[PDB]
Amino acid sequence: EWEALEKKLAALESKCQALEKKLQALEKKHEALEHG
Amino acid sequence: EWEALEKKLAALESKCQALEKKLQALEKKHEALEHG
Amino acid sequence: EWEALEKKLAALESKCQALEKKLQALEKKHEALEHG
Ligand SMILES: [Cl-]
Ligand SMILES: [Pb+2]
Ligand SMILES: [Zn+2]
Ligand SMILES: [Zn+2]
Ligand SMILES: [Zn+2]
Ligand SMILES: [Zn+2]
Repeated sequence: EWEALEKKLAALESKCQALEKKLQALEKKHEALEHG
Repeated sequence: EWEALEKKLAALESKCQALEKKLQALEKKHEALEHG
Repeated sequence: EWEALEKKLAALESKCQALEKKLQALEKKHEALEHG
């Protein structure tokens, strides 16, 4: 019920955090390509 | 109410899944550039 | 309670929107590299 949504929401935040890290690593690759 | 959050949460998961796929395709492009 | 999840969900959507924009800018960089 109320905690089932809490569990789903915590899981989604965790997945979004992991995607953000992968996106930051891609941004860093372009910075390395642009300054070298 | 309770199902309105359920609907919002299902929509967000669907959008995050679609972003993940686009991020995987970008990662694959860098792998292809790095090994060719 | 009910509005605490609403607040968390609105915050997450806002973070996902900002990641989507950064992902679109990365896609645009590859398009510029592929046609120039
Ligand atoms: Cl990229
Ligand atoms: Pb996301
Ligand atoms: Zn890239
Ligand atoms: Zn730079
Ligand atoms: Zn490799
Ligand atoms: Zn193109």
